[PDB]
Amino acid sequence: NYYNIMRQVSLDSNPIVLYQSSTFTGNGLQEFYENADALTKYLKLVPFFLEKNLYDHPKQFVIKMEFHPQNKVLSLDCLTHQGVLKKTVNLENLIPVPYEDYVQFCRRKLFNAPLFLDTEMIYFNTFQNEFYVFDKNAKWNEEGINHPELDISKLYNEKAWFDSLRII
Amino acid sequence: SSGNFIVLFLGWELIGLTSFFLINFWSTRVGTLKAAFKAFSFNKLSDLFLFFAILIIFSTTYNLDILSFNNQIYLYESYNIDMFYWSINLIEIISFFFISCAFIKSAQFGAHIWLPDSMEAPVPASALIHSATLVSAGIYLLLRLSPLFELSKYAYFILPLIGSVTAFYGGLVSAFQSDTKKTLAYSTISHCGFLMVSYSTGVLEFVILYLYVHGFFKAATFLCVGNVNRFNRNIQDFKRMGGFYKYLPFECLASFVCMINLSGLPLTLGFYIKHLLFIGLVESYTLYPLIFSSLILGAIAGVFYSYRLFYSIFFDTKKGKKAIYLQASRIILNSKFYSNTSLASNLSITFLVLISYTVILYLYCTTLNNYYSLSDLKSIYINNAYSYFYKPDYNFLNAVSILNWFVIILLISVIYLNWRWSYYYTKSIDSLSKFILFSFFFFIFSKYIL
Amino acid sequence: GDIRHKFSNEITDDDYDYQRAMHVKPPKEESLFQLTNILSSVPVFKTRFFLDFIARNLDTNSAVSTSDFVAPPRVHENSFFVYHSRELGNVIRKYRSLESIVLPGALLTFTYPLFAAFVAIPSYYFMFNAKIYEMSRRFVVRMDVLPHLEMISVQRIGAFGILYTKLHRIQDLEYVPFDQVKEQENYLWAIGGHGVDNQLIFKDRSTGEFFYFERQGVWDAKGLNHPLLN
Amino acid sequence: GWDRPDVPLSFNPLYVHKRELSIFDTNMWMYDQVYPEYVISYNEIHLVDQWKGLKESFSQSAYWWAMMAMVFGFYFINTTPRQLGIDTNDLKGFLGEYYGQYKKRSGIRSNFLGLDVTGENSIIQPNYDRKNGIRDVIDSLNADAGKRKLINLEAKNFIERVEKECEQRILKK
Amino acid sequence: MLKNKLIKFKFFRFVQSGFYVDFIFKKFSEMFIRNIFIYSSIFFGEKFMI
Amino acid sequence: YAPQKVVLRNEKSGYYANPDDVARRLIRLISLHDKVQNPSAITLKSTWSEIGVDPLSYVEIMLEAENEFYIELADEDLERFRTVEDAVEFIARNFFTN
Amino acid sequence: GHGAWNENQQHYKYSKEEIEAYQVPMRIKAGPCVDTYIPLKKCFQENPTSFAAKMLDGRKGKCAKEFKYYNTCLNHWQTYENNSHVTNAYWADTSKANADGISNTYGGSFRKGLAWLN
Amino acid sequence: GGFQKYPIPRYLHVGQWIVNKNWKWNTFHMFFPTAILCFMVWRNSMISTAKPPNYGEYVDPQSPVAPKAIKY
Ligand SMILES: CCCCCCCCCCCCCCCCCC(=O)OC[C@H](COP(=O)([O-])OCC(O)COP(=O)([O-])OC[C@@H](COC(=O)CCCCCCCCCCCCCCCCC)OC(=O)CCCCCCCCCCCCCCCCC)OC(=O)CCCCCCCCCCCCCCCCC
Ligand SMILES: CCCCCCCCCCCCCCCCCC(=O)OC[C@H](COP(=O)([O-])OCC(O)COP(=O)([O-])OC[C@@H](COC(=O)CCCCCCCCCCCCCCCCC)OC(=O)CCCCCCCCCCCCCCCCC)OC(=O)CCCCCCCCCCCCCCCCC
Ligand SMILES: CCCCCCCCCCCCCCCCCC(=O)OC[C@H](COP(=O)([O-])OCC(O)COP(=O)([O-])OC[C@@H](COC(=O)CCCCCCCCCCCCCCCCC)OC(=O)CCCCCCCCCCCCCCCCC)OC(=O)CCCCCCCCCCCCCCCCC
Ligand SMILES: CCCCCCCCCCCCCCCCCC(=O)OC[C@H](COP(=O)([O-])OCC[N+](C)(C)C)OC(=O)CCCCCCCCCCCCCCCCC
Ligand SMILES: CCCCCCCCCCCCCCCCCC(=O)OC[C@H](COP(=O)([O-])OCC[N+](C)(C)C)OC(=O)CCCCCCCCCCCCCCCCC
Ligand SMILES: CCCCCCCCCCCCCCCCCC(=O)OC[C@H](COP(=O)([O-])OCC[N+](C)(C)C)OC(=O)CCCCCCCCCCCCCCCCC
Ligand SMILES: CCCCCCCCCCCCCCCCCC(=O)OC[C@H](COP(=O)([O-])OCC[N+](C)(C)C)OC(=O)CCCCCCCCCCCCCCCCC
Ligand SMILES: CCCCCCCCCCCCCCCCCC(=O)OC[C@H](COP(=O)([O-])OCC[N+](C)(C)C)OC(=O)CCCCCCCCCCCCCCCCC
Ligand SMILES: CCCCCCCCCCCCCCCCCC(=O)OC[C@H](COP(=O)([O-])OCC[N+](C)(C)C)OC(=O)CCCCCCCCCCCCCCCCC
Repeated sequence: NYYNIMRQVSLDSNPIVLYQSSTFTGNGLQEFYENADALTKYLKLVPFFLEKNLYDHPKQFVIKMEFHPQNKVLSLDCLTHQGVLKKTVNLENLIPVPYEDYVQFCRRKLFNAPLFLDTEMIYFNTFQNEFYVFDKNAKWNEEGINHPELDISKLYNEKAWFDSLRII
Repeated sequence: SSGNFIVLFLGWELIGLTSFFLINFWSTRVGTLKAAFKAFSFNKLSDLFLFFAILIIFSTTYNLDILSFNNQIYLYESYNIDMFYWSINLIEIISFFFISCAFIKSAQFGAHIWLPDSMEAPVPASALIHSATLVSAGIYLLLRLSPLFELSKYAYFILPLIGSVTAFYGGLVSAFQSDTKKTLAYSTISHCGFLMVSYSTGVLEFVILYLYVHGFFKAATFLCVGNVNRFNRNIQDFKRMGGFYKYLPFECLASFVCMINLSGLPLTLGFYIKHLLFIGLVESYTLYPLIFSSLILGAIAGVFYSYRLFYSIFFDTKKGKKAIYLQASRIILNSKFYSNTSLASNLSITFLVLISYTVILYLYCTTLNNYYSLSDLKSIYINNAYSYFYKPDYNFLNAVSILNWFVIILLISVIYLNWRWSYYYTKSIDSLSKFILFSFFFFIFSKYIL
Repeated sequence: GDIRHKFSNEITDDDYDYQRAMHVKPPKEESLFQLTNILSSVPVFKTRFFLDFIARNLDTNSAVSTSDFVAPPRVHENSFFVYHSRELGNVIRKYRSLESIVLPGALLTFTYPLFAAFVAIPSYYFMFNAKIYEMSRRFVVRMDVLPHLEMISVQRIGAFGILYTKLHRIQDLEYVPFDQVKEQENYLWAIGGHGVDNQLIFKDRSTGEFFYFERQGVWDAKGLNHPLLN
Repeated sequence: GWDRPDVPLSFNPLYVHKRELSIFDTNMWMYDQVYPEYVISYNEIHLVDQWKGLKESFSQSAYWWAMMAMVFGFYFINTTPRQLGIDTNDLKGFLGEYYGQYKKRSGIRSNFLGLDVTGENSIIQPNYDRKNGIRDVIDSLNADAGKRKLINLEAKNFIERVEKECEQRILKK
Repeated sequence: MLKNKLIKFKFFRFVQSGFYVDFIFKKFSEMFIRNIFIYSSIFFGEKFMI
Repeated sequence: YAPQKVVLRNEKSGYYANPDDVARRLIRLISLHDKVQNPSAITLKSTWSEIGVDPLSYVEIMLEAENEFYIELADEDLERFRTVEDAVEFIARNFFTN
Repeated sequence: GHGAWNENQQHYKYSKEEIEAYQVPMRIKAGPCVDTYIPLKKCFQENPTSFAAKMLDGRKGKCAKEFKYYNTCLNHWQTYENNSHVTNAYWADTSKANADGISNTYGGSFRKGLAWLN
Repeated sequence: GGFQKYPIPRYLHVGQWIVNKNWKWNTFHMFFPTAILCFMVWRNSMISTAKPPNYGEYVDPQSPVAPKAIKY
């Protein structure tokens, strides 16, 4: 029996950028519209947003991810059919999932996904029962991801990672 | 295809003996011999009844020809036979012996005890015996000697009651069954009960249609479950079967089609047989309440067993031994020839389904069409049941809706009902709410707003 | 381990591509008739009219949760929240709301409302009442604590989706082990008790009313650690 | 992959007798040299004996009796009997022949050779003064057919009366 | 209806076993076989009467 | 085709399954258990008590071994087993279909 | 023309020998539509067609002229057999039917189901 | 799928896994003679076969073929 107890975390002063999508690098849906690559990727994601809405598939396309080691919280900028939204996640609630697990979570046959949706790097927030999907055409901060607080030696839990999400 | 009672009795004994051999195919085991001996004892009892009935017929009329007996029995209908201390009606006693042997060979209630044990035979033998070969001998007897039973008080009282009781019993036991062959056997018992009730209604065309539909689709389902059992290494219980849809793709879809047709479900070839049975059901019986309630329960029972069999075999969580899946999931096996079944088996099942569809359609056109083009049945008893098939009234049209909606609710239960915790519990309830509301709005638009 | 390459006439992934409809594999290429390809190719969807329609006429980002910590509005100026239900509460609300549309609509639309009621009655009593309705009646949408009263306010979904709050004294709350109720309500827990926690059932001794808490419900650490509840 | 040894002789295990074969159990055991078995298998052994089996069967079948009662009640308070019986156009036939046989009484006619023997002088004899058996069913079918014919005639009379009343109302204006 | 006894495994196995009809019939058949084919026919019949 | 000459049963090696694979799979299954601490210390000659398998943990491990190997082991045989050597020998020599 | 529903186009009544020749199933011979049935059977024999065509053709194609008479006779036969023309009237308005009894024999026992209280 | 093959004694005339090299000629010489025998049986039996009249035929009651009652 796992209970969703909230700890009332807050952001720190200087975050460390870990993820930065090469596309959508600009700020604002207006900038995405005016940029050629951003507009086409947004159109390709329109079915992704449609799946979010009508198929009740909890997922988010994540860009510009930052990390706060002082409080151990990830700040994610997510792109939705309406614009860019800011979300906060606790490392204790974040676990990795296979792409097939992400697909099988939804009971509706998802539309044929685009080729820029990174299938390997799909993560799952257990507190929100949600999926985070990153972009293949992106840049990862090696020094940021090699932070001690992000190490599996500290963030690893067999029961949570392997037995928490049993889709069947 | 027997021309006289002697040839009929010969064929009766021959089917009994050959069914015994098929059941006892595994001669090395004595456990199989017990089931074979059970079937043998019941068959010998049926042979006794049939022989005694034939002797009575020969003593009355100095003739064994089937046509002559059928065209003469009405003259002797008024006769009685002086037995030990009672004067029994001749027609009643002859029909009593015939119906007893027919019940024994059709596995009606009480005499059905051998059929579940006869599943020890290999699946092809089981399919052949349980589809249209061994369990339809009583139906053939009734159809061939119908002029006798039309003047039988005992037949009138016994055929509907026993048929409905057997239908209910077989349907419910099949629904609660966990083994594939046992489920099919109890479904066969239920359908034989329905055949008895159809003959009681007295529309030989409906009886023939029911027989054809049941035989074809029962055989096809038996073949599919045989492939499933062979893949599962002779374990016939689906408690050890799960996630077989990918390992047996053809079996999954073939079983889906065959089961939806077998279990009378809306918008399928097998719905009309039950519809016609309920159209023809008679209402002058003294035990009509029990008969009708048992018939309704047996008819609805089809959904549960079909759903359980299909879902548990194919799309349930993997419950079988790790070896069953691993031995077949090896990458080395990936090839254009890869399959867990036989290509000849798949082709045989496909052709059987196609031919069954075509033949059932031909029979439906012959009988249920506006222009009646069936050949003469050589019977002078007209039941009036076709009146409610040609010009049904509002009362009957709305009465059928009760059973239709009962089946609908049962389908909704077997689909949306949760028995185990899942990640999709809340979303399943939400989907049910969406379906209900959308159904209401769709009906509103279809009927009124267009 | 794979030896398909050793033969020229052996099956290929190009031959297996047709199974992607029935088999889940990561995308390889985009067909000309995919939704993504159509939207990215047809210049009509690039029009600012269509873009603005997408931006406005759909689910808003405002309602999207933005953190793992939630502080719902206080029920009372002096109370503090402890427990709240996220998804099962909304599902139950939407299900019970059907009684405000389907039921009057059924009465005014069905040719035989009595037939509909006669079908619904046994349906309710078997496989529906225990399935959803009793669980919803005992379901706790929200729980707050009023310290001045030393009471707990519990919000519940009523008929037609109406929400009502009731007060229960902390001194009248007890823990009911699941063993004492499993046999009494096996059917309820069999078909409808999966959403709520089996081992975290409480009841009010005075009123004899149960409290079911959603498994996927948010609890407040401060609320749990408050001395009143400990 | 592995080269398996030839199938074991152990697959069929020789059965060694350790108990006397009582003559009071003759043919009550399916004798075998590997896997002897009792002639009858009792899978439902959790029931100690048949009597407790009957008790359990009836106690559990009470539920099915209740289901049948509820289903019949639902159909009874929501349906009406249908019009069923022999076709009114075929009274001369199955129904006609049934009574024709008893009217003819041809089974008790004098012998053609002039022998003193006749009907009623055999174990199987004719009884044309009998009113049991299928007689009740035939009478019920005949009564139902007559009732349906009467209903049709009454409907015809009603339509004629309505036509006459309408004609008279038109004339009286 | 919050308490349903039909979902319990006792009723489930009762129905799955075909209402125990086969068990009851087999027990009665055993009684008939033992009494008629051995005690009454062989011993009382062959040993005593004959 | 079998030759027309008389051919006798060929008991190649008492093992009906690769004993090395059987032993490795059994050792992996044992290591999966929580009570087992050091998988390295486990050898075919190591007793259950010394490798750390309690009498009650033994029945759990043996049930999972039955599931893994697609066979049923009698209580008599399980109690007769005294070392991983005996366990793997019995499993390998067992004809999976009895 | 202007013939009753049982008479055929030619107003010809077939004899027993003719029925035996164009052998009619007992199911049809029992009813009153033998005269209208025989021409339809003769037309089908003259122009045999597949069962699929019979099912999919709503006017019986070539044999439509005879099928019209046969269908009218069949409708009347079945309606009079099941008394549906009176049962439907009672279902539509039981109160008015009792007021001007269409058939007291059926009216005295008719009782519409409580569920169908339109 | 099937059971593992095991040796069968040579002296014993049993059907366990019996395959014949000359099965083609054996089938050829077992099918056609059987067909001829059945053809002879069929043509012998056709002499005593009965069929009802055709579509356009009626049985004259006074013709010899029509059934005749016994004349005492
Ligand atoms: C001037 C231009 C005008 C354009 C007008 C356009 C109008 C569009 C109206 C659309 C109406 C809604 C359609 C919904 C379809 C999906 C339904 C569904 O799945 O729900 C059940 C769904 C569960 O089902 P599921 O399987 O789990 O769903 C998985 C996915 O949906 C994945 O689903 P799936 O892929 O498994 O199957 C879904 C499929 C369902 O499709 C069907 O079932 C239709 C099958 C075809 C019917 C054809 C009929 C007419 C032709 C008859 C034959 C003529 C023969 C002529 C002679 C031929 C001679 C050879 O969807 C379609 O209908 C596809 C369109 C049909 C394309 C092909 C048609 C034939 C073309 C000609 C032949 C060539 C074919 C290709 C080549 C073949 C090989 C050679 O339940 C839900 O939960 C539904 C939730 C709501 C979802 C809504 C998503 C869409 C939202 C759209 C919002 C509005 C957007 C407006 C944009 C406007 C821009 C301007
Ligand atoms: C002209 C008028 C003529 C009128 C004629 C009236 C004739 C009446 C004959 C009555 C015969 C009673 C025979 C009793 C035998 C008891 C044997 C015994 O000691 O067993 C021990 C055994 C318990 O020992 P155990 O070791 O604990 O058992 C282990 C089990 O595993 C443990 O099993 P479990 O715990 O797992 O589950 C077992 C469960 C099994 O589930 C059930 O029992 C529930 C469903 C029961 C359905 C009963 C049949 C439904 C009606 C069918 C009617 C068919 C004929 C009429 C058709 C008309 C069509 C138009 O039963 C229960 O535990 C619940 C107990 C309460 C059951 C209900 C008792 C009702 C008694 C009668 C009350 C009558 C009040 C009349 C007031 C009138 C005011 C004006 O008993 C049981 O297991 C329960 C047996 C229950 C039998 C109830 C039979 C009721 C029959 C009512 C007929 C009413 C006809 C009305 C006609 C009106 C016409 C106008
Ligand atoms: C692997 C899957 C396995 C299968 C899963 C299946 C899932 C579904 C399961 C349920 C499906 C049905 C199963 C069969 C019934 C089982 C019953 C049972 O086990 O209960 C045992 C239970 C006792 O054991 P327990 O330990 O308390 O059981 C726990 C409770 O179940 C716990 O209950 P609770 O505290 O939670 O509250 C619920 C309560 C309340 O629940 C309900 O009431 C459920 C809703 C019932 C609706 C019935 C509709 C019937 C259809 C027609 C009417 C439609 C409406 C039309 C409009 C209104 C009327 C115009 O439940 C009950 O009281 C028992 C349910 C009602 C059983 C009635 C059985 C038939 C009675 C006789 C026939 C009546 C029909 C007409 C007959 C006409 C002549 C042939 O209750 C019973 O005793 C059963 C009834 C015994 C009847 C005895 C004979 C009659 C008594 C004398 C009547 C005298 C009348 C005099 C009139 C005079 C006029 C002048
Ligand atoms: C023998 C006796 C037999 C008796 C049988 C009785 C059968 C009839 C039963 C009548 C039930 C009446 C239900 C009332 C529902 C409202 C109850 C309530 O207070 O809920 C407030 C609830 C909740 O109120 P609230 O105050 O909590 O919040 C307001 C709403 N939300 C939650 C969204 C903020 O509000 C509603 O649900 C409003 C519903 C309004 C519409 C109601 C009628 C819809 C159907 C119209 C007819 C059918 C469609 C026609 C289409 C025509 C198209 C051309
Ligand atoms: C009068 C008192 C209040 C009665 C409230 C109404 C009953 C309870 C709420 C029922 C909501 C579900 C309505 C579904 C309507 C589907 C279309 C339809 O047939 O409507 C007209 C028909 C009735 O309209 P009608 O009376 O004009 O139809 C002609 C009459 N018959 C059909 C009998 C020939 O709807 C029904 O029959 C509904 C029966 C009651 C259902 C009770 C709940 C069980 C079903 C669970 C919900 C999901 C069902 C999904 C069904 C999908 C299709 C099989
Ligand atoms: C009271 C009104 C008058 C009607 C009287 C009769 C009331 C309804 C009686 C229904 C009995 C159905 C028995 C089915 C047994 C299936 C057993 C089985 O296969 O295992 C369970 C299978 C599931 O098998 P499974 O393999 O998926 O899982 C089994 C899980 N365990 C073993 C734990 C239980 O199916 C079901 O669970 C569904 C049956 C239970 C729900 C029954 C709902 C009944 C709704 C009645 C609607 C009435 C509509 C109104 C009109 C009615 C009259 C015309
Ligand atoms: C007043 C009460 C009177 C009661 C009279 C009851 C008489 C009939 C009793 C039944 C048995 C009759 C003897 C035949 C025994 C056959 C045993 C057998 O073959 O074992 C196989 C089986 C045992 O096999 P099994 O079913 O246990 O297990 C095999 C199946 N597997 C492999 C799956 C385990 O026997 C039976 O099950 C019982 C068979 C009953 C049917 C017998 C048919 C013949 C009936 C003859 C009636 C003669 C009446 C004479 C006059 C009486 C006057 C009172
Ligand atoms: C190597 C050869 C292997 C064997 C190949 C055999 C291929 C058979 C293909 C068709 C089989 C399935 C037919 C459809 C299902 C039955 C339909 C039905 O009920 O009949 C309705 C219809 C009946 O006609 P109707 O239904 O259209 O209506 C007739 C209309 N009236 C009455 C007015 C005249 O029958 C068919 O369509 C079936 C085909 C006709 C019958 C053919 C029989 C002769 C076969 C000749 C070939 C012989 C090959 C020998 C090979 C020997 C090898 C050793
Ligand atoms: C003039 C017209 C035609 C004349 C032909 C007359 C034919 C007369 C009957 C001949 C029967 C031949 C039986 C041969 C059995 C050979 C052994 C065997 O099969 O394996 C035994 C098997 C295994 O045998 P095995 O493999 O150990 O040994 C085979 C080789 N031998 C025997 C030489 C060592 O053992 C059994 O389990 C016994 C099975 C017996 C099955 C008997 C079935 C017969 C079915 C016939 C149906 C006919 C229908 C008739 C319809 C019309 C009726 C009017």
